[PDB]
Amino acid sequence: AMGENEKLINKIGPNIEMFAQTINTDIQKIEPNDQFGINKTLFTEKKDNNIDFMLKDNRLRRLFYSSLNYDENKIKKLATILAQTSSSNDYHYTLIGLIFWTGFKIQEAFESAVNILTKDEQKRLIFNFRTKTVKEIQENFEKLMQERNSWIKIVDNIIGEYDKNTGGCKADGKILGEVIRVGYEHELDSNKSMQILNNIETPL
Repeated sequence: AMGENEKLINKIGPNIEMFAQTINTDIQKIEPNDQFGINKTLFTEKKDNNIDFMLKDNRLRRLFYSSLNYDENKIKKLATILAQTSSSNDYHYTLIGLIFWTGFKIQEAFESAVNILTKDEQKRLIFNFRTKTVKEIQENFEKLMQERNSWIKIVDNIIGEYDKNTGGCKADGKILGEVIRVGYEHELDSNKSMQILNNIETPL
């Protein structure tokens, strides 16, 4: 029981320590005055609740940045792409909001798992839990990591469509909104990360 539990925890222990260090670093970073383009001069206030949350809350912005490994070039590029979108019915504002929400909620759920799985809690799992339960928690943490990386890949791919001028989207923000919607809206779903986190939290 104890021997098997230790092996499972060792699959994720080193990674959790590294993530905890990198999350701390990110929290300490000073945000540029222009917020990487995520500001009210490029995104109209009072159009979408999630856009508004991003405009109002530096903590949510920091979560969003960390969801993309604080890759400043990638963040800026996505922000400038999203700022070009348009639509006849303001649907694009909902989609922009969905993108922001998806990033900060996945990162938030991920950070909650890292924060819960302290070295003390890892020790508690090895000593006190059935191996079936430890394996489930360990595999769930890895699933949460994958959700995070699939999100990063969605963003890479959206940027990819813009770079490729898919459907002529470089020259037309309405087409851009539709390309992003058709290509990626179905894939944007932070609820899965929330479910995985719940499955980690419950046994604990």
